[PDB]
Amino acid sequence: MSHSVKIYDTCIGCTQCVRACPTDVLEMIPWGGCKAKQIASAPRTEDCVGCKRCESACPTDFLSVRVYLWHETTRSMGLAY
Amino acid sequence: DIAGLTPCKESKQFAKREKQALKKLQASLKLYADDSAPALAIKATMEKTKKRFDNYGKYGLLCGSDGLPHLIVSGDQRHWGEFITPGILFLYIAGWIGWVGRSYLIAIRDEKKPTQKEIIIDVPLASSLLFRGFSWPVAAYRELLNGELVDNNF
Amino acid sequence: MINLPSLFVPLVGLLFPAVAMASLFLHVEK
Amino acid sequence: ALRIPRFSQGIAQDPTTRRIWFGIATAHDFESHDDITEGRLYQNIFASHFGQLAIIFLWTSGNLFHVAWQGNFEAWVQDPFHVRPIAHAIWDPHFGQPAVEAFTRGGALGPVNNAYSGVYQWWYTIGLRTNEDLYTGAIFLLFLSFISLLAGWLHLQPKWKPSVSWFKNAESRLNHHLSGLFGVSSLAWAGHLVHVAIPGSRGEYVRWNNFLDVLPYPQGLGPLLTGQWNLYAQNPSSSNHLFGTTQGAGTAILTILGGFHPQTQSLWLTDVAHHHLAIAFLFLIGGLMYRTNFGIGHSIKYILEAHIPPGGRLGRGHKGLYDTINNSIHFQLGLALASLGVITSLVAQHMYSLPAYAFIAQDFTTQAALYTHHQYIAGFIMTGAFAHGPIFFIRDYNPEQNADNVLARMLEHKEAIISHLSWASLFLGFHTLGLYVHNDVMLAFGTPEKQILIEPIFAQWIQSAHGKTTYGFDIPLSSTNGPALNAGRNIWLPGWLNAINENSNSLFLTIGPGDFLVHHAIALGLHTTTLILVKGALDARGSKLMPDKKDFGYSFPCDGPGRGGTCDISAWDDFYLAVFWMLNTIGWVTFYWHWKHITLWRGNVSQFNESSTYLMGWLRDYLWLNSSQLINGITPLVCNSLSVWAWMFLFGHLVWATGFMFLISWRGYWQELIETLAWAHERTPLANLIRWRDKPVALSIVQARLVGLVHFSVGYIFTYAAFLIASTSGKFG
Amino acid sequence: PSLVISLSTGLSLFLGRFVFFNFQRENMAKQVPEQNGMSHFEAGDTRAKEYVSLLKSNDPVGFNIVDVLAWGSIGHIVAYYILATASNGYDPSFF
Amino acid sequence: FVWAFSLMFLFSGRGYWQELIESIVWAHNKLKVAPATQPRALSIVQGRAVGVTHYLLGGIATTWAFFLARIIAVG
Amino acid sequence: TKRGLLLKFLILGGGSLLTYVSANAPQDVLP
Ligand code: CLA
Ligand code: CLA
Ligand code: CLA
Ligand code: CLA
Ligand SMILES: CC(=CC=C/C(C)=C/C=C/C=C(C)/C=C/C=C(C)/C=C/C1=C(C)CCCC1(C)C)/C=C/C1=C(C)CCCC1(C)C
Ligand SMILES: CC(=CC=C/C(C)=C/C=C/C=C(C)\C=C\C=C(C)\C=C\C1=C(C)CCCC1(C)C)/C=C/C1=C(C)CCCC1(C)C
Ligand SMILES: CC1=C(C/C=C(\C)CCC[C@H](C)CCC[C@@H](C)CCCC(C)C)C(=O)c2ccccc2C1=O
Ligand SMILES: CC1=C(C/C=C(\C)CCC[C@H](C)CCC[C@@H](C)CCCC(C)C)C(=O)c2ccccc2C1=O
Ligand SMILES: OC[C@H]1O[C@](CO)(O[C@H]2O[C@H](CO)[C@@H](O)[C@H](O)[C@H]2O)[C@@H](O)[C@@H]1O
Ligand code: SF4
Ligand code: SF4
Repeated sequence: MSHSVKIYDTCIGCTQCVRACPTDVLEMIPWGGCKAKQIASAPRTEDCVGCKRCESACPTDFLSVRVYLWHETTRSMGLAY
Repeated sequence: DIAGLTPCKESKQFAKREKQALKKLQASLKLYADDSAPALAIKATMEKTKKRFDNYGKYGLLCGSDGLPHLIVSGDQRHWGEFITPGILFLYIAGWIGWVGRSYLIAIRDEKKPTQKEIIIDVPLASSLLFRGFSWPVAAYRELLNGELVDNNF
Repeated sequence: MINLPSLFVPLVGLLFPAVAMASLFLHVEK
Repeated sequence: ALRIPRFSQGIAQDPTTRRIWFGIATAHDFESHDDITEGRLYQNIFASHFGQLAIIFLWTSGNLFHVAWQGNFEAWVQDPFHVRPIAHAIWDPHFGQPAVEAFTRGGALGPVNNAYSGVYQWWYTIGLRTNEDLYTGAIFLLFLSFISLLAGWLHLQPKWKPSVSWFKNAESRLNHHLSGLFGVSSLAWAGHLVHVAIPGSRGEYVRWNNFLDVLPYPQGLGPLLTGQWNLYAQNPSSSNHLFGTTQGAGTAILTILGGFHPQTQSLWLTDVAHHHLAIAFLFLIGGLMYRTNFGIGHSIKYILEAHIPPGGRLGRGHKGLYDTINNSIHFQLGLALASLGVITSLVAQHMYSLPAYAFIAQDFTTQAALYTHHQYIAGFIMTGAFAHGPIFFIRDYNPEQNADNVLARMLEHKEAIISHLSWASLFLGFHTLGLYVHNDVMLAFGTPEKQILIEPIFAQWIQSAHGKTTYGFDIPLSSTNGPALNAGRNIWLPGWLNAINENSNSLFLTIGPGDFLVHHAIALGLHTTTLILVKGALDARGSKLMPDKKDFGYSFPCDGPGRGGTCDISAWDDFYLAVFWMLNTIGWVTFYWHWKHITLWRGNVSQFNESSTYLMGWLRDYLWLNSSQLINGITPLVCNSLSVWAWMFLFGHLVWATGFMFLISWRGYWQELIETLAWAHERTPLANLIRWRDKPVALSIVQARLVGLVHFSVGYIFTYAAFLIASTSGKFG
Repeated sequence: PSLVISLSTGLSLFLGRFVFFNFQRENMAKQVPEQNGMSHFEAGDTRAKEYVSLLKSNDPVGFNIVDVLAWGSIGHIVAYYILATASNGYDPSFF
Repeated sequence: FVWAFSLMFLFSGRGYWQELIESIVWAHNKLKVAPATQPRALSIVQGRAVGVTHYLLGGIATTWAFFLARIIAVG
Repeated sequence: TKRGLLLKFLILGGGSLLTYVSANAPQDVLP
């Protein structure tokens, strides 16, 4: 919000867990203690489109994201062209 | 007796139905079976819907206009077992479908890995928990509401 | 003159539309 | 890449076309979109629907204005024999010379289309008559419907307050309304029918001049204030009447006496007025029930609070239901919707068997395209009712502020609620459907007997304890006498509520096994319709698959694939999904009346009898019988009687069908070939440089669930529209 | 048959229970408390209610019924008139 | 009829009949009668599989009937 | 080619005379 879908979980470990999703998610930002110690929910999200490939894999244990962003550029949908 | 008319003992409209309609059945002056041994309108199909004469049994059975028979079942004058007689029957049969539903089920979730024993079937129909149903005298009508499925488990 | 009351279907069902399909192309721009 | 749409902002600089559509459908969503404050909002719905009342009088004006110079009236008030009234003059340059053929209808000159709205039997039925005497309508209503806008502005202008907090009282208002409004709104009507109208009905005229000189009697309001009322009701009307011209008139307003007549059915002259009067105490007695400063009456909490009937010692709270129905504005607009919804049909199911108009049923058309625009709507409401009470739960609502509290618990103990609802349907499902195939496997098979067919006992029952003095029958204490009433008799139930069987217009039609099904299949509708609305609502909040389904609740249609696979699981898309059964009940029900009526007019009734107890037949004779008239109306042999209708009726079948795209298409496939189809232009001469200002895209992933719908619907609702008319008009009936 | 004036007798039984307090203490409306202008804020909202104030004339102006309702109803309303009748007046017993 | 049952398979969401399938699954557990073999709604595209296939075996035999009934008997 | 503020002029004018007389007529030759 403008890209606000929560995939968070609690492990935020990313080995045999989740990577998939065009650019958007440059994480591994180890918070001072959470097991395989890499955490949060995103990096700078003003770049790419609206997947839920975002979970599909590696837990969000609650929801999982999808489209919810509304304010929606174009670069933010393939088609501005 | 009630809203429609009276039973079979008299029902004019009903009579006319017997008669034209079926019997036209007839309708085929011949159509060849002078002695021949197949084409069976001839014998019954009529006579099995037909020898069903001024008798069908006698059943009361109310019969409105056009004299197709209507079902009251309010437990009176004659009509009681057009719902209850075949009603408790529907109850008793089901419930001994699912008394055993809640049975070749509550017999598994235990021992060692019990995770789909059910896509095959352990005792077919249950053939063990089987009669538990006719072997319901009273049964769930007490032991459902007291103990086992007990409010606890509620 | 005789028999002539036909203007309140184009000024409406025709010309009023012209206005707004033009005009309201204010949604695009003004 | 500029900036535009003046309220939203995310929408405002979106380079595609969404820019547009989504503009024209966020407009009315005040609560939370850029421009808003709880002060703004309220008022921004207040001088909105002052923009209401306003548009309702430019409707009504013109209703009374395509009528006064053409569109027979100094006709149809000479005697209204069932031949083709008039709305307005149809004028399309596309018309052939068969302008001359009916379409062009008798009395008037150029072609026209006749009142199927009632108006024509109530601008008449409260007197209002003479064609020199008549040509007001707009003139007033409009010298009204402009004032309707004036407050709009006046009360929009800051200064002479538009009022902000003052919008959450109640007590004061509704302590005001259900007196000030309704009560006196009645009364004042009671006023009018009686001084100017009842005289205009049985008796004679009222001349625009005198209003003092006219006096229903010789010696005035006589006693009246003299508690002596009674001797209104003696020789009031008669029956050897000749409606509108006295002679067997008599003149003593009020009654409950006399009743039906082959010359007009319709509620008696008076009764619709002592009533209008009579209720007008109760609401005035009701109004004055709550505070409003002086210091009597009531505070609208403290009689909820710990009021509670079965609460008390059953551990189940009642906290500020007031500051949540009040702080909600959606709870508001959906206790509003329903009541209206439940009563929109009570209106429109009572408006038959008790129509209150001078020639209506015994018209039998206007009477059948008027029960339904009040059945459509009404169904159409209900949904919206159920749909703003699944928005309360998301935008408003407040778990910490409502809890142990009986609006909660309703949430909390919810899984059951949909189940003991769904258990109704599934039962009401296959059990109606055994009875109706069985009833159709048995015919076809040769055996009309064997047919399963239950009398509708508890139905007719209600009525042999009324007036359905059908072919005798005691009933233990009743018999058809010994005890009758004893405590009641020659007062009250006189000739009225005594229509009996009356094969013509008896009020109650004499019910059998045909009606013990539709009547269980209107019951499988509002049940199924509502397991989905109840459900739709009972968690716009969230659930297992989508737990945290919120901050936006309503229309977030779609979600990512995975989890189980997730879809139309916004409380909107269940509303979306709901509206199909509100369009399937509100069809079984309407469908039913008519077949019935149809047959119960220019002919039989045995017809619906043994031929509605099954299914095929519902399609064959009705559906297939009774369309006849219309379709061979474009006929290879020139445009005959109706043409508007049948072309509508196929316009009906297209708008419908063309729903489906929207509905089996799903933005993905559309957008992508528009990706190839917007490589054209760019790559083709005599169509280059030429820039769009909105980027070619395919419809939003909620939008098209709507549009297929808002499409499925007109088609559908524009098909029965033209179906019934196009066949209740011909007839035969 | 009907006591018609059985009950209009009856209803302004009660709204004279109305003729009340325009008279007796202080001003109108226990003076506009809260009406225009708008409550504290209040706010949930809000007050007041009081199971404890259904007295004050329970006893006194429960007579008000029998007023008009006696001698001024079935017994020919004020026979004791005269007080300027000539552009007309009377008035005259419909009873 | 079968055709006019397809639309329900064709026209609808999916975590819907889930959201529903649980209310069900709930009432199920109270009597102790459900969980084993995690009951689940239709596999997004299965759902489309049970559109289509029905929409056809509906919308088709409709005429297979419509036909044999207007060549048998006059014609 | 004096286009310096116009078009509103040619859309009352031109289009009140492709429709004023264009619909009216002195003796039908009807629909
Ligand atoms: C969505 C649609 C909508 C539409 C388009 C219509 C259209 C219609 N309805 Mg209707 N209706 C609707 C929703 C709608 N209704 C709903 C939701 C309800 C349930 C509440 C009804 C209940 C209803 C009834 C009961 C009837 C109609 C009737 C009608 C028809 C009469 C024309 C008319 O309404 O003029 C409307 C007229 C006005 C708006 C002006 C009159 C209003 C009066 C009461 C104002 C009083 C204010 C007064 C000045 C205060 C005086 C104070 C002082 C002088 C003392 C028309 C076909 C009538 C009919 O049967 O036709 C055959 C009638 O039967 N409707
Ligand atoms: C009687 C009144 C009532 C009132 C006062 C409101 C008020 C409101 N509704 Mg609402 N609603 C109602 C009845 C009402 N509703 C009913 C009966 C239903 C269904 C039965 C709905 C279903 C509904 C939905 C889904 C939503 C609202 C929303 C809203 C809010 C924004 C309005 C909006 O989005 O319009 C803007 C719409 C337009 C400017 C026009 C586009 C509308 C399309 C669909 C046209 C509809 C069919 C049309 C007549 C066919 C074309 C005509 C044809 C002849 C060419 C506003 C609070 C929105 C909301 O805020 O909820 C969170 C939204 O979600 N309503
Ligand atoms: C004519 C239609 C078709 C049928 C048969 C159904 C049936 C049903 N819909 Mg449905 N629906 C349809 C079209 C249909 N829908 C369409 C077009 C839409 C909108 C696009 C919807 C939108 C909708 C919603 C929102 C809901 C339903 C629900 C339901 C169920 C409600 C419970 C009930 O009515 O009794 C049960 C069912 C019947 C009477 C139908 C017959 C089912 C049995 C008898 C099958 C026959 C067995 C047969 C002998 C074996 C053949 C199978 C094979 C071995 C050959 C029911 C299964 C609701 C629900 O889920 O209820 C819990 C609710 O979710 N529908
Ligand atoms: C009755 C139908 C409705 C209509 C009109 C269409 C039309 C179309 N579909 Mg389609 N479709 C529908 C229902 C409909 N569909 C449904 C129900 C489904 C699935 C359930 C689909 C699944 C589908 C698919 C997969 C595809 C299409 C495609 C198409 C396009 C094919 C090219 C074409 O000939 O279009 C133009 C011609 C028409 C739409 C018919 C003529 C319309 C008439 C009434 C003339 C009106 C014009 C006139 C100027 C009106 C202006 C007057 C003013 C008052 C507005 C076309 C837009 C395809 C496509 O885009 O390929 C090109 C694509 O393959 N459809
Ligand atoms: C009075 C009555 C009734 C009824 C019934 C009823 C009384 C009904 C009701 C109904 C209602 C409804 C049906 C409503 C609904 C709605 C809802 C349920 C809502 C919901 C919601 C949601 C969704 C959430 C939140 C919000 C809201 C709340 C909105 C009756 C009476 C009678 C009778 C008949 C018999 C005889 C006698 C008499 C007396 C004559
Ligand atoms: C209700 C029902 C049924 C219905 C049904 C219906 C209502 C319908 C159905 C249908 C089916 C179908 C339909 C199938 C099939 C088929 C076929 C065989 C086909 C063929 C073909 C081909 C070859 C191809 C195409 C064309 C055609 C189609 C011809 C039933 C119910 C029930 C009950 C009560 C309970 C128990 C069970 C039962 C007994 C079951
Ligand atoms: C055809 C189609 C499209 C393509 C989008 C199209 C075809 C838009 C084409 C524009 C039409 C031709 C406009 C004609 C409408 C007029 C009535 C004018 C509208 C006026 C408004 C302001 C009301 C989708 O994007 C889509 C998305 C999701 C599910 C289904 C579908 C779908 O079926
Ligand atoms: C109605 C509907 C459902 C609900 C449909 C369901 C749950 C159908 C599956 C029901 C099964 C087939 C019943 C099976 C139970 C019996 C086989 C068990 C008893 C064995 C026999 C002896 C009876 C979806 O899951 C769905 C998914 C995606 C898009 C659209 C839809 C959709 O429209
Ligand atoms: O009413 C339509 C009728 O009028 C027209 C329109 O041009 O023109 C008439 O006006 C001229 C002017 O002198 C007359 O001489 C003659 O009536 C027509 O030219 C004519 O087309 C239409 O027939
Ligand atoms: S839950 Fe997803 S991405 Fe989140 S922390 Fe784990 S894998 Fe990282
Ligand atoms: S889930 Fe969202 S953020 Fe993640 S990759 Fe997909 S689009 Fe990008």
